[PDB]
Parts: sequence; C-alpha cells; structure tokens
Amino acid sequence: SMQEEDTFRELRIFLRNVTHRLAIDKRFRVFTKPVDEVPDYVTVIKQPMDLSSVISKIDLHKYLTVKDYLRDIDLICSNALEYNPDRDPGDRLIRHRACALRDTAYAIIKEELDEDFEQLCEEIQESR
Repeated sequence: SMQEEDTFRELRIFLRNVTHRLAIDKRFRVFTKPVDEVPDYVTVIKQPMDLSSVISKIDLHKYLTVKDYLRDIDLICSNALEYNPDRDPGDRLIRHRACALRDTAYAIIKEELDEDFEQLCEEIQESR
C-alpha cells in the first residue's frame, strides 16, 4: 500500500543518514570504497562489502529492515577481521577500526531508531 511504501522510504532515508555519518568519519575511510593494489583479496573474501556498496543497496531497495542493513555492516567488520588476523600494527589498526565501525552503527541505531518503527518494517516484510 501507500502506507507501506512510505514506511520503507523512511527506512531508506534513515539508513542513508547513518551510512553517511559513518562514511565521513576519518577512522572508517578504509571501508568507504571497494578494495589491483590487493591481488589476493578477490579470492580470500568471497563477499566483499563496503560503505559505497551499502549506499547502492539502499537505493536499489535491498534493505527492508534494519536487520538486513546491520547484516551488511557486520559483513564489512567480519571481512576486515578475517583478512587482517595478524598481530602486526597494520592488522590491529584495521581490526580496531572495523570493531569501531560495527559498534558505532549499532549505537546510532539503538539511540535513534524507534523499536516500533523497526517492528513495523519487519511485519510488512514478513507479509511479503
């Protein structure tokens, strides 16, 4: 219905704003674009994810719930932890930023998304 289309549009507006706030944070610059510089990334990481790809998926109407969105934020983080497992400072820096990206996204949603709004999104989606 029109009421349901309005609900998903509000979700997209919310998700674009959260993603923009993550993307302009200097700590998260490494997560803003997809990974020639890294020859072994394409074979190690089966499902690359980054914040520019997340924005594209919002605009393609691929997220109908905040859980769908957070699954892709979690994938950005989990990819980073798996590709950077060593004790070297370069690896530890990216792991710290990846965990901060995940923690920041969850904290923004916890503080700013009404749980009744997320519940409405789920109930529309489970009906489809």
